Amino acid sequence: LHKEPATLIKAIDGDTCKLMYKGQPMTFRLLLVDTPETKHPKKGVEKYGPEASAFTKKMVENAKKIEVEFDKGQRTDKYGRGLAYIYADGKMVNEALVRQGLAKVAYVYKPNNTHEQHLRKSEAQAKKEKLNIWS
Ligand SMILES: Cc1cn([C@H]2C[C@H](OP(=O)(O)O)[C@@H](COP(=O)(O)O)O2)c(=O)[nH]c1=O
Ligand SMILES: [Ca+2]
Repeated sequence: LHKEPATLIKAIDGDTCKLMYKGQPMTFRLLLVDTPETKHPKKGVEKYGPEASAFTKKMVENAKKIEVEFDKGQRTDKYGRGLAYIYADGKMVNEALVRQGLAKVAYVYKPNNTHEQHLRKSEAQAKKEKLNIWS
């Protein structure tokens, strides 16, 4: 996998944001995780949703460098959102949320699963430490 620079346009919620990639604005959705809903009426404002959103926002807003890393399978989902592992100053946002108990490992679609085990070990840690979602 190769990391590529991007520029933050707007953080939307815990796992979706708009970035300027390859000269064009695109909304991105973090690979392999799921932060709680704060938008969709069918799900309503789920618990920790606002929190996951605050965590992500702070993280990407205060970063000097943002990089996107596509996996080896498809690069966009059915809604046209880019699918990637996002890094804020070298720290993977996907992992950070999981480790904090603000996201669950989900939507594991082969072959876009290169970092699955890494994210799972962090989630098991958040779980045993009964953090947020796991409390
Ligand atoms: C992370 C991810 C999301 N999705 C889809 C599944 C879900 O679609 P449905 O709308 O059909 O449930 C939705 C989950 O993202 P959200 O958490 O943003 O809803 O996006 C994929 O298609 N593949 C992925 O790798
Ligand atoms: Ca979500």
